[PDB]
Amino acid sequence: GAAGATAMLFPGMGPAAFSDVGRFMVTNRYTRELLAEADDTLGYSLVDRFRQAEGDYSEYAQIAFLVNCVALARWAEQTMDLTPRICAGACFGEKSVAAYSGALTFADAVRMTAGLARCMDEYFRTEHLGVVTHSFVRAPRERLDEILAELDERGEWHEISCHIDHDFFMLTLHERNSVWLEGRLRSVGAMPLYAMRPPMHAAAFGGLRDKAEEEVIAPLTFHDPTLPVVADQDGKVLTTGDEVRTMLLESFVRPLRWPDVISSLQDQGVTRVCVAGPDSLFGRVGTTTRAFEVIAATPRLALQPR
Amino acid sequence: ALARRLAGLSPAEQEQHLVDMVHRHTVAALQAVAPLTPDQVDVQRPFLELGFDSLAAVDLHKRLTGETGLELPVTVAFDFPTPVLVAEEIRRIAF
Ligand SMILES: *CC(=O)NCCNC(=O)CCNC(=O)[C@H](O)C(C)(C)COP(*)(=O)O
Ligand SMILES: [Mg+2]
Repeated sequence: GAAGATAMLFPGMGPAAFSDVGRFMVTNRYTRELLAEADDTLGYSLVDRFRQAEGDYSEYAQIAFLVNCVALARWAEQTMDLTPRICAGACFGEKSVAAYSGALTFADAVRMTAGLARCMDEYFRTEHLGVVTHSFVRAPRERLDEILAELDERGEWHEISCHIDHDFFMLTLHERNSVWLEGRLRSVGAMPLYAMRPPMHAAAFGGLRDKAEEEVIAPLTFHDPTLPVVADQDGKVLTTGDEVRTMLLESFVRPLRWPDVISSLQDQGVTRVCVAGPDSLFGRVGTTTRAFEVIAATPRLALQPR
Repeated sequence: ALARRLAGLSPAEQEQHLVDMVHRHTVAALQAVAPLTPDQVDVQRPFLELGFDSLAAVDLHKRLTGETGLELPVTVAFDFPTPVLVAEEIRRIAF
């Protein structure tokens, strides 16, 4: 609980609808503080272009997610007198820790988060059509390997895109397997959760990584972060603007290993974590809750009167 | 093992006992989500209404699989959406 260092964690982007965060984005002062910096950087009204946007993972939904997580990261610090000794981000979380850790100016982070959002939009129009990430829980490592074996035997391209907990994985493959897979997951007595499409959080995009480096990450300018940053790929502790740059590019070809992040934060003497942003996984799942005293800085918690 | 401790009690005392246990783990599972929730909870109100998410549902299912030592479906909290109905279902299994 209080018997060690506090960490500041940034969650992966869930399906965020203006509906869920709207009132908070215009109420909360930290959001308004950043939204103005962001509107300046972009030359449009992010809230207005988010509000009237389509989908779950829009270009503007992505920017907004960064604003909210970072704002909530600050909000949490001031209101609850937190002083993090180390920070970490999962997938999109990387974009949030970038800004927070100081590794990038907040305007650079916005430029980046925008640039990547647009590179992916344009990517998934032609590449990985019909590919799908399947989230599922109560699938112990022994029982997954039985299913992965059948895919090996069927010769069906597949990738464990995120390791979340011992019995909790995201599996990316072609949709021609979706019904098949859910069938087998229920057989072993696991529970399917969600089918992402296009598979944004997958890590099999060598093509994208190269084009992202040219058009988005290269023109940017990365300072050493003001505190250590743990990497979703391997759990390595970064301390240099360059290592951060890599962390972001690596996420196109290197899957999330959440256990390794926890294992690593534990090694760094952490007992308390503040999951800053609309989360329902990285704050809630066992891997985190077994190891740390969680503080979900949700937009719901920010609007709670006292 | 469960049937042991049940036999000897009225059908209604078995209701009471099971509903009491499914409550104990429902508040426990509900503490992980927001520790702000009280130590007791209205056992007739559906789980999602009380503030379960997908991960609490699976958390309850472990605790109940744990104590009862029974074959409960992972989705037990979804298929039987109120503590009372989970206790209802648990009895039916045990006998
Ligand atoms: C970094 C990264 O991989 N981020 C994406 C991780 N999330 C997903 O792929 C979406 C998965 N979402 C789910 O599995 C469920 O919808 C939740 C978030 C676990 C909640 O389930 P239930 O409470 O509705
Ligand atoms: Mg990564």
